[PDB]
Amino acid sequence: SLRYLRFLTAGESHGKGLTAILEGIPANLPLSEEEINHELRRRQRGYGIEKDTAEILSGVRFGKTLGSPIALFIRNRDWGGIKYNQRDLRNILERASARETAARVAVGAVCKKFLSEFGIKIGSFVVSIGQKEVEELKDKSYFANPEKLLSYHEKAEDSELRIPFPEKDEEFKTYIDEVKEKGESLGGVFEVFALNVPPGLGSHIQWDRRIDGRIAQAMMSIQAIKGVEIGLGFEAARRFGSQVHDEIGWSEGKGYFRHSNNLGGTEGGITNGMPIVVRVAMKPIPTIVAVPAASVVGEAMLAIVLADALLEKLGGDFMEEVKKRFEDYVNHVKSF
Amino acid sequence: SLRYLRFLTAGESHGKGLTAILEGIPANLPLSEEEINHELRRRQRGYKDTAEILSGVRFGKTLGSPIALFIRNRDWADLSGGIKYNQRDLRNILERASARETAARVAVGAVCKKFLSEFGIKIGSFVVSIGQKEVEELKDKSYFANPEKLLSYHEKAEDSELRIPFPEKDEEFKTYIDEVKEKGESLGGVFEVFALNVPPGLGSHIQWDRRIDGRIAQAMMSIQAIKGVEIGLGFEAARRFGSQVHDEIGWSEGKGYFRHSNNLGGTEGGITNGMPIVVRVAMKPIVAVPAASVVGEAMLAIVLADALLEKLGGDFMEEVKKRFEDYVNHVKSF
Amino acid sequence: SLRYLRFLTAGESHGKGLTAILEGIPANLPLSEEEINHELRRRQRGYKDTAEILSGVRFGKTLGSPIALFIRNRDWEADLSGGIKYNQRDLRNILERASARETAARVAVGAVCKKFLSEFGIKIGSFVVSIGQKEVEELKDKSYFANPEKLLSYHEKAEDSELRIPFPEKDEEFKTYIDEVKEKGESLGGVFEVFALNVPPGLGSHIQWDRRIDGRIAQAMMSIQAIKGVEIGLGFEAARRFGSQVHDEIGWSEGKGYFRHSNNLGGTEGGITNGMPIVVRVAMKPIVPAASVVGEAMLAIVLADALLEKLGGDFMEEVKKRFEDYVNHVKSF
Amino acid sequence: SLRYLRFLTAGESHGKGLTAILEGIPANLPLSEEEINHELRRRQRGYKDTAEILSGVRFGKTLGSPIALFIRNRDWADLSGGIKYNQRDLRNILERASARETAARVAVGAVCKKFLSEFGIKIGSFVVSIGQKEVEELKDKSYFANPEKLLSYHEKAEDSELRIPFPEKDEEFKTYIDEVKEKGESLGGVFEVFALNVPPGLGSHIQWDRRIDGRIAQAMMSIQAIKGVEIGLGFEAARRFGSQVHDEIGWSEGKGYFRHSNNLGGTEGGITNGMPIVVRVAMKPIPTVAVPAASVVGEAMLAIVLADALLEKLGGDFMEEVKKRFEDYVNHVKSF
Repeated sequence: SLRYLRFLTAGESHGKGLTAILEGIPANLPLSEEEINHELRRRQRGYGIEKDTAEILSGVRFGKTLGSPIALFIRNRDWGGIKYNQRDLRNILERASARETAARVAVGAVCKKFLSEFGIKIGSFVVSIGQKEVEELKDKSYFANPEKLLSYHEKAEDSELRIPFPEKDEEFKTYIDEVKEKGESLGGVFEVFALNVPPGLGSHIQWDRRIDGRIAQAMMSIQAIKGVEIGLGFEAARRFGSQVHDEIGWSEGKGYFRHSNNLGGTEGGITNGMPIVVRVAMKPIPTIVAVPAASVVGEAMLAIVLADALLEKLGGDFMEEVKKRFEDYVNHVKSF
Repeated sequence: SLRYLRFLTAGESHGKGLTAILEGIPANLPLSEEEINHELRRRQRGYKDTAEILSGVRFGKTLGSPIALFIRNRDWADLSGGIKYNQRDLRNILERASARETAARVAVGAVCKKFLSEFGIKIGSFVVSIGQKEVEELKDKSYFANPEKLLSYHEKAEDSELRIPFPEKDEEFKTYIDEVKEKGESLGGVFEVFALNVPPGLGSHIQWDRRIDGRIAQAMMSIQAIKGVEIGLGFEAARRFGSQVHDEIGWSEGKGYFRHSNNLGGTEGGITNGMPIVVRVAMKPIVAVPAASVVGEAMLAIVLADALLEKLGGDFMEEVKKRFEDYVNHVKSF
Repeated sequence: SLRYLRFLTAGESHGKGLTAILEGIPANLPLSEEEINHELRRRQRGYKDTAEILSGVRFGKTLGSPIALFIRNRDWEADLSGGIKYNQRDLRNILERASARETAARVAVGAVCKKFLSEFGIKIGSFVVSIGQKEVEELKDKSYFANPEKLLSYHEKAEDSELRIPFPEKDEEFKTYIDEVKEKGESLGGVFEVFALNVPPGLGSHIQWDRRIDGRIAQAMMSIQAIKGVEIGLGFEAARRFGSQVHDEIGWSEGKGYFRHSNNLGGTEGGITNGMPIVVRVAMKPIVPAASVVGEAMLAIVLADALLEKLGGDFMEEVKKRFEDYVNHVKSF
Repeated sequence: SLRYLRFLTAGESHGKGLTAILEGIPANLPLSEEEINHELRRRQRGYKDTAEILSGVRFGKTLGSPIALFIRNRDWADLSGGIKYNQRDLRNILERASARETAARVAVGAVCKKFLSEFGIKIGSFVVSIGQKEVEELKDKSYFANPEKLLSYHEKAEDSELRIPFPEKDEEFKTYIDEVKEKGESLGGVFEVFALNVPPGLGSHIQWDRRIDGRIAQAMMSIQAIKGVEIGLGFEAARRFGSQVHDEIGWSEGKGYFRHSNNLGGTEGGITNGMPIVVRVAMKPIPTVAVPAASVVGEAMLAIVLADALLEKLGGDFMEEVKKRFEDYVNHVKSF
């Protein structure tokens, strides 16, 4: 459950389409269908007219948000059972199917646009598919390196499997087919990150306000996701406090920061100022690798949580107002 | 957050005490302070604490009104929180962020456990690793589908000083801990929490925030020092073939639907499937993992009590239990 | 807000159309676009509108998933406070969403809740009680608040009235008066009453301020554009009379259980419904028949929410069975 | 209900006492038990209650954490509730339903009032009628647009044993009441609660549940015995012509944009307009004169709603932060 933003999605996999209504994004935010469609396209190319497109039904005029609810519709074009008493599990799968994640990505696309206005960037990349892992990423020191993270995301965009090293593509494509010929499905793991998130988002005062918990629900709620780690995660539970602890640093023109990021950008339920890093595990599908698409949905979920948490801290009804409060707050952080 | 129950905790680590208010538990539920104190003691034992019921209970039974609890303090997030709340006197945040707050959580959880027991639902847990030392016997997770095994591990854990399923290894672990403590070092750990006899159908796939897996993930990860959470096999499942993770569906007269394995941890597509709910939680170093496991039980009880009430609704046990029976028969007879 | 149901509406007055998403209605509830349009039309006559079901319904029945509706604004070919609030220099951006046109989406959502409610024998209706200084005299005495037959009858006649007044015969007196005031540079507001029949006792709760059914109905009604006043039962009049005068004496009978001899309380006691007709009086300031139709929708939403809150359930059969078990429990208490 | 603040109250009429937890009040707000007790006393005189702060306050200031309050119970409807919760002993319902619960609401309301005072927002009320007897001088509601008059009526009311704006009429009302008492009768009443210096922009028109009027209506109508609520003129406005109801808009250099009258009650289109917020509340006869006490609870409820709406608009975790945003916003208002 979000604290500031509100949204609902609807639609069955084989129905007229998917509908979503997002409320809470401030007024005067430049927003276009192309920005939304771009994200929908990344998710589509993650499974391996046909292109998903969203039509804005309200909330936007002359390229800017009005401040009113934003409604989107995604045509399908190709146009549980016990709990709801549905003998035909089709009615259950229709709505359950990962088809619904497309609406999540559309809502997330709006949140990403909102976040970018504050210089906040979200990205991701696959680190393992089946038993084959991206060995270059076993050392997690890059969790504290914005340039590297961004670098890996950029390369993932040039990968048919969204892996940080496209050259490895052919190699991975081999292992995959080598497995799909044995009538076997594959799972995977990806990492999602957010850069330039100021310290102070989320809160330690109540269990449900902790940023980590919120991130956890958003990620684990994605279909097929069975595991989630913030930063080092389970590996951190096997190490010594000293080999996990992120050393605190400070500078005159920068304020406080950390020398490493094993915590994944959060400390005691609140963001660190360091990159937010989340590791997500997707179990093998059914029985067309889906981990790449999953990672794109992961970015959408993280953008929703962060946009929500940022608005919770800043408040505001129009961009000029929110941006001013962000600037004052960041100034307060730097000089603390 | 929750979908049916509502609660809030308050109090600083070194203040007068911890306060908690829980709303939504049906009326006529036998409840006593000992049942609460029992859980509070298990928490401290994992590293004197009692709770006084201030309202919501009369003649040993809930009135259906809000239940207020107070845990008197006998001895009467840092930095980021300091920046966040403009608190120069850092102790102002550390005070509320302290794991002492988890005591109020366990207090609330205790009431939820009692509620759940009325339906035969049992919650338990045990530590599987501390630092680099793991309980090798528990390496194979086949026991995720075995209610008897899970329960026995919990029971034995209650006799372990570190809540490990094999008390005879306490010295082997204690030596390791004392050893790491010899140096200037702290340790984290990993525990598994489970719920038995939970009916399929809890939670929902209709909306991302209603899926039971996300709700379990938030509750668990909201616990102090927790940095990782898995439902069932977890990250391990992500590395296997589809056929090695799949929990084949089985059915028999009377027993109804069930699964031959539980790599999924008791949930499928955002809803409980009838199998034991199993959650793996990773705690980073700050020893404290045993107390964390107890807190994990409380969080799981709260999420499940909430999910059960969301499905059944009702204002008094008699009413809620009748609905449970009809639903269960509906499940089997499906 | 709501305790079980969840919904959101969107759309600008002159945009492409109105959108709404409703979540929480049980599966297997018969639902058609015609049942929705029926209400949408009643709303317009209060001053075409057609709703397309985009999801949640298959083979005429609800799937249990979210129900999305779209009301296409076919001719697609206040202000200051919102302008300041949202930094909207062009106040049209505030007007487009604030417009009473938005109420159509609320009526569409309400229509679904009405159908859900009807599956339980619960009926929702309304009628106009006054417009300007002209009030319906025959209804001065509020004794009919405890008479389901009368309330239902007044609603029926209203359905034949151009201004939804409970006495079609008075249509001309009202229309004439309206034209007179309209002949001048003036506009009128009005009062209407909304009721719900066959609602069981126990809906809502007294344990927490935000769960009391009276506060929930009040927000729903007052949220309607131009509504400045709301009362449950006698309302402000009850505040003027003596205790013994407003008090609804409790009655009981073998084959009917507990009930009340009068309904000055409007079907609510201490935060809970008491079994009597739920009656709400609503005041709309100048610039009412259409508003009364919106009032029905809002009361349907709140009651459907309160019903599901008490019963739970994911499919009609399940809910209806818990209903019967609950009602029997009430009678034999 | 609320969108920013969160709180819960608990306790039975004759139990050990009343408990409450309020979350969301910013850090560094001066707060003492006497500020709370003062409000608790006003309530008692409306028919020594004292609250004990158990957390959320250190050195006279809020820490930013949840605020817990306990109100001792020294002495340490029913049917519908008895049926709903299957309680054969109707004393189990009366104990919680009892207007005794309002004491907890007033304690919560006190903290909110203090918060609101930091911004110059003032909340008050006064009784306008008891039984068939109403304060004639208040028949004309033109004083809704007069901050000074309203405040005056409230101060005068504080000198009345029936919180009526005209203390001289006390004996007059006392007798009338006494006469009604003789023939074994109970009386209801009508009071008006106002809020001064509230800026335009609180609440929203974008979604039904965000509109300020609706939020005020639930808060008020949720008070025991309340059967009616009006914002401004109310039902009387429904009986008037548009021109004799609408508040014409005026503009000036200072405090730009204002209204010439306040028939609307300080809200329009679901948003506060800067004018005084005025609510008229009707309380039925209890059971088969508590209207003065009811007015004090009405104040607490309006304060909670407004503090929540103000926080919703401003956001913020500490007072210095919230105050600058308020200043900036008001600056935006005056120059719009």
